[PDB]
Amino acid sequence: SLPPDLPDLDPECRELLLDFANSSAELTGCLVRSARPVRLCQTCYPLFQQVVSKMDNISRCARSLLMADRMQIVVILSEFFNTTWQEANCANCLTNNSEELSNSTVYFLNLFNHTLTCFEHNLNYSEVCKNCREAYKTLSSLYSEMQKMNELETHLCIDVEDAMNITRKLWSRTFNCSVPCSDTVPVIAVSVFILFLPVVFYLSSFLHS
Amino acid sequence: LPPDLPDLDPECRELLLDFANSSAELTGCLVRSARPVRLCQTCYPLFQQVVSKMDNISRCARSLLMADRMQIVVILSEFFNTTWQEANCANCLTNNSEELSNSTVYFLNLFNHTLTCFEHNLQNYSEVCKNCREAYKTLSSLYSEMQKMNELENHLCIDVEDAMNITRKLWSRTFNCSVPCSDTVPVIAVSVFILFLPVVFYLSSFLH
Amino acid sequence: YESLDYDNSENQLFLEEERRINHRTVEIKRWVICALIGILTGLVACFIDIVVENLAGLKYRVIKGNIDKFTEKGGLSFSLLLWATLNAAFVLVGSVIVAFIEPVAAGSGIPQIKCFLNGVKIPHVVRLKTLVIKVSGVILSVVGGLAVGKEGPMIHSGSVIAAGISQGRSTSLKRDFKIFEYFRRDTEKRDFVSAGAAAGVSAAFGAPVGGVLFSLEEGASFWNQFLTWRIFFASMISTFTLNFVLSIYHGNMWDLSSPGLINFGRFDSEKMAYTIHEIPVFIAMGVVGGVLGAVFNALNYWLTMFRIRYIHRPCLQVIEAVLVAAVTATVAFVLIYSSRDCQPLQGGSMSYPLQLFCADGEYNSMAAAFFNTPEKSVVSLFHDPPGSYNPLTLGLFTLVYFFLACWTYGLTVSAGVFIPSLLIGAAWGRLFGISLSYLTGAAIWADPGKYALMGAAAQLGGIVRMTLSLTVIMMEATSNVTYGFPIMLVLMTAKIVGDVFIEGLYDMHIQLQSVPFLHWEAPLTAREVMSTPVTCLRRREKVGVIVDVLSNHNGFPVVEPARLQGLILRSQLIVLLLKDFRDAYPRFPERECTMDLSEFMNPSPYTVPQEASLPRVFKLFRALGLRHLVVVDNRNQVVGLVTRKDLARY
Amino acid sequence: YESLDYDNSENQLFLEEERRINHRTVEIKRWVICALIGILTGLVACFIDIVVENLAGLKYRVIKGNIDKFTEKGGLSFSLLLWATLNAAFVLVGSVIVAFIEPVAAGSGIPQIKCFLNGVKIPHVVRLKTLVIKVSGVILSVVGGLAVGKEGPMIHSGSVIAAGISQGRSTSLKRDFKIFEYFRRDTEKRDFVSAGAAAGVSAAFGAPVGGVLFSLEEGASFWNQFLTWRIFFASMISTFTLNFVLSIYHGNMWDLSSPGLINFGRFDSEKMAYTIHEIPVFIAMGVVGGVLGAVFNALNYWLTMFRIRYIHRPCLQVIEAVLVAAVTATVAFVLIYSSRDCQPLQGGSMSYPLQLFCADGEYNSMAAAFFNTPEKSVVSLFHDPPGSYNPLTLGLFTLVYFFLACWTYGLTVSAGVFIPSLLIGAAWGRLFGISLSYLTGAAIWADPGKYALMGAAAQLGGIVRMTLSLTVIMMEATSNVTYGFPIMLVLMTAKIVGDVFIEGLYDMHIQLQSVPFLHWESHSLTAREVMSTPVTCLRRREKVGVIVDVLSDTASNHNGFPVVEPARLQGLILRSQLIVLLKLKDFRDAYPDLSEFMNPSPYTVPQEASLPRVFKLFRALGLRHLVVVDNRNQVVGLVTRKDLARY
Ligand SMILES: *[C@@H]1O[C@H](CO)[C@@H](O[C@@H]2O[C@H](CO)[C@@H](O)[C@H](O)[C@H]2NC(C)=O)[C@H](O)[C@H]1NC(C)=O
Ligand SMILES: *[C@@H]1O[C@H](CO)[C@@H](O[C@@H]2O[C@H](CO)[C@@H](O)[C@H](O)[C@H]2NC(C)=O)[C@H](O)[C@H]1NC(C)=O
Ligand SMILES: [Cl-]
Ligand SMILES: [Cl-]
Ligand SMILES: [Cl-]
Ligand SMILES: [Cl-]
Repeated sequence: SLPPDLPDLDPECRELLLDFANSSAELTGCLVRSARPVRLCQTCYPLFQQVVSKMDNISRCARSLLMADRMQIVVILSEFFNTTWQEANCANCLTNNSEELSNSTVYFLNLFNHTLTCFEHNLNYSEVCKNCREAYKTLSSLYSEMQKMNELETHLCIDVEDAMNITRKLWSRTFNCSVPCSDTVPVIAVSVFILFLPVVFYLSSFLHS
Repeated sequence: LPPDLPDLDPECRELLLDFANSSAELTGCLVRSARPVRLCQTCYPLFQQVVSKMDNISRCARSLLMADRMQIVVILSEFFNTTWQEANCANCLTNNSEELSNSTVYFLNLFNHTLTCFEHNLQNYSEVCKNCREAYKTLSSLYSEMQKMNELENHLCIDVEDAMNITRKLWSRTFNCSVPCSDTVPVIAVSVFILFLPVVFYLSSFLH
Repeated sequence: YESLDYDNSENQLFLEEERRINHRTVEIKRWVICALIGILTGLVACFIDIVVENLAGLKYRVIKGNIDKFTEKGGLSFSLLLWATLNAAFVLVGSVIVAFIEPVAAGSGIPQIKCFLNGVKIPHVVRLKTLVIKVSGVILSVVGGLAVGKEGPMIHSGSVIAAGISQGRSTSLKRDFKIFEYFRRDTEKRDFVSAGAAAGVSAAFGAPVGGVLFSLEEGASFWNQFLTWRIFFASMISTFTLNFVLSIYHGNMWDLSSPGLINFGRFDSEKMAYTIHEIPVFIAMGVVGGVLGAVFNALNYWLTMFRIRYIHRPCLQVIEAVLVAAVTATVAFVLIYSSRDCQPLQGGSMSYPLQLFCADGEYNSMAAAFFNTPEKSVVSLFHDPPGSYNPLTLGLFTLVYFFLACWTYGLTVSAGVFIPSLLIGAAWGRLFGISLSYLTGAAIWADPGKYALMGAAAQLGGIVRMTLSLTVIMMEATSNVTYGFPIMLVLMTAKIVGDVFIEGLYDMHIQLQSVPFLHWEAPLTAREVMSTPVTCLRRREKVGVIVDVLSNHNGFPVVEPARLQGLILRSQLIVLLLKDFRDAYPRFPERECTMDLSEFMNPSPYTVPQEASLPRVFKLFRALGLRHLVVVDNRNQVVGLVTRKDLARY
Repeated sequence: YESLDYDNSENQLFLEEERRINHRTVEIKRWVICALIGILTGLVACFIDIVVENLAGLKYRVIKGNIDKFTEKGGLSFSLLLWATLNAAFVLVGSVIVAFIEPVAAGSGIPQIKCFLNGVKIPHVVRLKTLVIKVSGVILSVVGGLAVGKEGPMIHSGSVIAAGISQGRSTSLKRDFKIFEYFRRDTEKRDFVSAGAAAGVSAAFGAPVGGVLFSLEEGASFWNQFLTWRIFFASMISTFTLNFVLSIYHGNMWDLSSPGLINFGRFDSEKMAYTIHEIPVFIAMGVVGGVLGAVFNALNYWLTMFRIRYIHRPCLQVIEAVLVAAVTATVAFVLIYSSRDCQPLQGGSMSYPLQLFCADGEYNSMAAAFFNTPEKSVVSLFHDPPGSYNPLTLGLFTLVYFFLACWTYGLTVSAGVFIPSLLIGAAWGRLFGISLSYLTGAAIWADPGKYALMGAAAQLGGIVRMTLSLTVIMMEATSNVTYGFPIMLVLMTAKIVGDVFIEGLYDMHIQLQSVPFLHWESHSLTAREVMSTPVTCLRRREKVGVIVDVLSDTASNHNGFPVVEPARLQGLILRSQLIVLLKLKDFRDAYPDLSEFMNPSPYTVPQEASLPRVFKLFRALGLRHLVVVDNRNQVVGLVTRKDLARY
């Protein structure tokens, strides 16, 4: 006979709470599974959209769940999900309607798969530096193109940045592919001559005056 | 291809598919016991297994924890620790953090008596304020005892603050229990006497 | 009211004893004494802060413990008589010692120190007894619940420390302490008092540069580089000592969070930012604080004028402070009792949360305007989030504290009106922010904590009409440089709009005593404002004339027609009747012989010609620390003498 | 090197000119003028900052687009030629207009403003041609890659504005404006150059009281209340104008986050707090700062003594200014090229990152010490996470930048030395905090970003030995009052240790030119040995013709002649007034019996007055004449400020 929501909630209002509890518990699972081989923005995208949907479904018993104690679990869990989704920058892929991966990053991931299978097919790592540079250069050029295009609408979405981080770590170290760059005797010849001009100027200005 | 650059070795993979099972269950428990706030007493063992499975792998601590610019396994246990410290769930637990404290188990037993006396002493609410007031006074005095005992160490546990919030909001409003306080005539009679002394001092010293 | 000769004698014995020290440990001793001034002023500030904190804690714990007992029982009338008596017992003790022992320790010492740095010597201003009585009296006046502050009396306390330890002689314990022996002139002691008043401002607010500009406003002299660098050294030592000891009292020692006795906080939270379009709004606030400051000063002028005539016995002005101390408690309890709004905890926003008739988790919020320090109430009227204050309780606390602070200031207790003025201003400035955030809707530029700062500056500038140093104290105390541009507009307007009605609080109380008080500049030639019965003196003067001239004209020029040769003082003639004149420096005491004062007189006194204008004779007399200025003819004939009482009339 | 009469004559025509006004608009016009001085100085700071920001951003993209084009093909020596050629082509223009057109714009104008406020008029210090050459010389020497800063020559620039709009005319264009005829009295003109120098300091550093204390120290006069309050009003409007216009240029108008041209950022980071057990550590940084400031001053003095003779034609000055700018390019390239370490580009910390020989995500760390404005380098050496600087990189950068800054100061470009001093001091000061974060094992009190602040003040106080206004600039730029005590002890120690070797930099460049400069402060020497005995006195009703002979000596310059009538003193008459009378608003239009015209009440001292009593009266009132008399008013000697400078 007690009043509603004060010792115990409404019957229809805990349906919303349990239904939000089902899907915000699935996202934490899919966010820790798709975490170290970083496939985060391309796997957790249908599960982030329904957690932010069920959060707006309890805003149109809002006072019964969201604002009723000093530590608001549903509100801060949704804030955690948003600040993780805005730090990963998963809106830089999933182009404009959050419904499919963008048609500039599916091209990157296809080319990334092609570059890694060209690495592992051609296998000291002498034959990897030759014969396989053409894929690595176009992958790096595509990445820098998307990176300079994203600024005019500071990080790309974490999938493509981690794929490029992996292939930079694999090309730079563990294979040690590097250009020779035999340009040091013209540099030292130009820099010794310009450093010799103050000696000439101050000495001839001292003598012939 | 070497390990840890494309993929993960399966032992350190299985130390990630295990921590994923413990965070999903903990988030489920947190939201299911969110609003009728049974937080610190339902899933304390789930928080214990998450804080154990984090240190199971912190001591491949580099193949999982420091390998990205966004460290998921790191910043999610910081969420769990920040939520567990803002709740002050250490007050509801023992020194061993293995069971409920001896004080909280005495509060939450006494709270059940007050909520079963409210709903029974009821047919207005001019009968609830009588014959039930002795429970509210001892519950509130016990709360103010616990609060200063916690102050002796340096908010209480959120599990008992929400219970006291519910019973104060159930007593003060919705029942409108109050005290009469026939005390507004002697205060007016004294504060009209003291404010009259300056107009006696300034007028006596002006004449004489 | 005598003067001090800040111009040095420069006679034959000064020139001889200037040798054998240049033939340099005098400059090192000055930096040593300035470091001592800074350390001692910071330590006295710490002692006041700690004792006031603990005694007011004991009083509020006793008073709160008796309200909470009598609430359900029902004897709340007997709890009003406890707080009407606990206030009237600390104020009774702290006003017997001011009325019966030292009435120069009454109020804030800022008019007396402000008259000292011009040169007027109010007779008992820098003794040790004044320091003891003013420190213990400001403690008993703050604990006993008057509507006063405690930062104002820090300037007088620091300058009394500075005049005390610079001489190296107590003259109260009957001691000598043969250490210093050289800084017993009036040209050294005024500079030390200037450094001490600066260190007082620096510990009072946490603003050393504002203390330097305070001590440069008063004592408007020539620029002395090394003097101001010592003054800045003493102010830095003062702020550091206060902060370092108050850190190791709170048991942290690392944060150093308290530079002064009031700490405004950090104004950089992105809600604090102002914009150019509300620069007119601030000007409007400067008008309102100029009107209200004139009302404060007018109501306080017509009450001090009542009290000088009718309430001037020492027994009868102890009884007035007891009644004001009881009435502040009565009005506070009446406003606490009859109020309605209640409030839960905000994490130490009340410090003594009084539940009176609230709902058992809530607390009475009129009792939080009272039962706090005025410092914490000002710090919380700044920096709080919007929606924190009810405009009825805040506007009814504002209306009452105005008259309680206006009726308290002329009392015979040690007190101050900086923190009352800052609390009156921060309250209607916070109300101004509420009506702006109500007219514009929930805006972002309509932040009420931004307008509480401008209201505090406007009220403090309207009451205490003071611009150049107070702006720097405000701009340094909030640690934001972009705030000085609105604040100095607000302090400009509040001066102008104030000065059309009434004078200013520290200036009106200088005028209400018959004090000379040279101002900044002239409001006429030197022939009009001189004094022709000068009664000059011969170099080879037959004594017996000297004991008849001396037995009102402390300075005598030395002539011979009669050509000017120099000046002689009253004190040096008594000593003759350079270390002997300085040995007898504190408290100067037939007939036929001849006195040859050719090696004791000032050989080159400053002279103005007879045709020289009044802004020229006033410029030299005010900048150079002069007390006599000779007016000569064209044949160097002395006619007329210009002293301070000649220049302070017009 | 002509003097400046700061005290009015207050003669008869002065009194009838004052009575008609006071029977009040001539005080409200000072506030209008000081508000305009503040607005205009802030706008000149805005122009300099925006143009240097856009022009240097066009140069480092040409160079980065050339280095990152030849780094995989080969041929990096072309990029070295390009960078030396661009620096040479900017400094050629930037020094060919100082050396040939107006050579008084050379350096920062701070010794010229100190000599002006001390009352010595160097022949072009306040003239519109000097303003255009200095503002465009700063831009062309800061863009042109020299090791210079743009904050020094804001103090001079604003002063040139302050003496321009007060005397409201244009002596260059011969255009007149009857607006401020009253303010042409040379008493007012030294009052406005104080306000303008103060507003220049406040728009330079975001320090309004440091500007006011700068004007109070230099120009050490009697305390004038309304003057000081006008000066403070000018400084506040200067820093508000700069902050407002740069915020509307950057976007986000309600973000007033740029008070000065260098913005140190706030030190409330709770790990920047000091304690008492590291105060004698700060006394040791003052000694290191003083020794290094003395080495800087010694090497620069021998450069300037090599450059007074042997390099004094303007053509050799232009060629030397070019060859310094080509060497600072190649020294920077040889340090960038041979550098091994490189960082993975954390945030907005490089602004032109060079992946020269690094691995596609890493960008070179030496290349960010160059390629980057020294304001951003100094601000990033403060409040930065530890482990951010390789000590070999800062060691090499601090080693070569100490000498490139010492070799650039005496050149004929417009240049400052505040910002290279702060960069040297913040650079080795950060190394000292790194070496304490190694010994103590990364303790909390051994934070390296805090010691960069004390090294910066130590080096700036050691090179240019000003205190009490440099201290207050540091407190308002750090926005932390508790730091004012260690910064004061550091600056005091650095001045005391530096003064036992060599004088300050500004005092040195003042005294190398033969100026009559007075100091702030010998009682055994009376005023009898200071006077000049040949005194040509005029009479009250003196016949014309010997006035022409007195003014036409051409063997002894004199600008002050006492009027006598025994010969008892009656007053003092000038040269310029007397030339006007040989052909009080007919005396101000010519401004760039004689009983009614003479100063009737001149300041006199007797002949037995001591020299500190004479020097106190002469400096604090701003006199250029002081008549020494006998026991009566017979004139014996006269003081014209060469005699106080020579002792
Ligand atoms: C007791 O319950 C009240 C409401 O039932 C809590 O008040 C909420 O507090 C949060 C933040 O403290 C606000 O954002 C909400 O808007 C408040 N709710 C309402 C309805 O105003 C209060 O915090 C609870 N107290 C405790 C100790 O848990
Ligand atoms: C590329 O991978 C490296 C690791 O291989 C990342 O470096 C980590 O950066 C974070 C924060 O910047 C540190 O807390 C870690 O300790 C670093 N890892 C190591 C092994 O040191 C780097 O952030 C990655 N970059 C991107 C864009 O993802
Ligand atoms: Cl006060
Ligand atoms: Cl006061
Ligand atoms: Cl500079
Ligand atoms: Cl410079």
